[PDB]
This record gives sequence, structure tokens and C-alpha cells, in this order.
Amino acid sequence: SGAIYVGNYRVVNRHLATHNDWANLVWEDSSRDLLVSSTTAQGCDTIARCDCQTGVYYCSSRRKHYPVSFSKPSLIFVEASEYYPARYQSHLMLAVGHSEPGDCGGILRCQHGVVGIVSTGGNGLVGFADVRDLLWLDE
Ligand SMILES: COc1ccncc1CC(=O)N1CCC[C@@H](C(N)=O)C1
Ligand SMILES: [Zn+2]
Repeated sequence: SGAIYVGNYRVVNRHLATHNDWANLVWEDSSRDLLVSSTTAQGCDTIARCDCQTGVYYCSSRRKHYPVSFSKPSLIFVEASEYYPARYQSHLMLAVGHSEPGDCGGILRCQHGVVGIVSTGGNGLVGFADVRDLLWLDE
């Protein structure tokens, strides 16, 4: 679990979005596993605007943060779940690192701010849904 709170928006994994998220829907993209909903309270997370390929992510299944090198956002094949059939997930960045399904939502951050959130994993890899291209989150 986990979310990013920026201005009047909450960014979550689309597969973990709640009824309140879908009733206050701003934007969603199944191909990215992202959903953004509106909030009443103001958020203070800073979104990174950069091409960093190194950062730190939170891993809830280890109660730890790990430093990683990650790939640039791209289309990557992802196995089926109860949420999606097998498909290419877009804007996904991969790194070598531990993850489990409940780790989705953990933040990846560089020195500039929030880069994205854990969205996939398996076989010792972890994948993060990028948010740095969503320039509208700041206005
Ligand atoms: C962090 O995720 C995991 C890690 C290890 N084994 C499995 C997982 C779970 C996983 O990959 N999922 C969860 C359901 C949505 C899927 C998607 N984005 O299409 C990804
Ligand atoms: Zn950066």
C-alpha cells in the first residue's frame, strides 16, 4: 500500500484504488497501473522533474529503504493478475531489488523528489510506475 499526496491530488496504484478514489476520479491509465483522485487537504510531496536513474525506494516487506539503479520509463511485459491479463505496462522502470505484492505503493525518490511508486515485481526485480512526466500534478 502507499500513495503520493501533491497539492489537491492523491496518486495511487490503479489496482489498489478505493471507492472514494473512483468517486473523486481525476485521471486513470490501466496501461500504467496509475489512478489520481482529488483530495480536500493539501499535499506537500514534491515530484521530481529529471532523468535520474538512481534513487531509494521503501520496501514494506522488509521495513527498509534500498538504494537502486533503475531503467528509463518504457513498455515492459507484465504477467497476469486478478487485476489485469498479461500485457505491456507503459512508463515502467525496472531495478534489481526485493519486492512482494503488498509492496505496491512504496515510494521511489531521488534528490529531486518523488520519482514513482512500486507497481510490479518478481524474480528479484522490482518495477516502478513513473510519475515525473505528469506535469499537471503541480498546477
Ligand atoms: C510488487 O509486486 C509484486 C512483487 C512480487 N511478486 C508479485 C508482485 C505483484 C505484481 O507484480 N503485481 C500486483 C498486481 C498488479 C500487477 C501489475 N502492475 O500489472 C503487478
Ligand atoms: Zn532526480
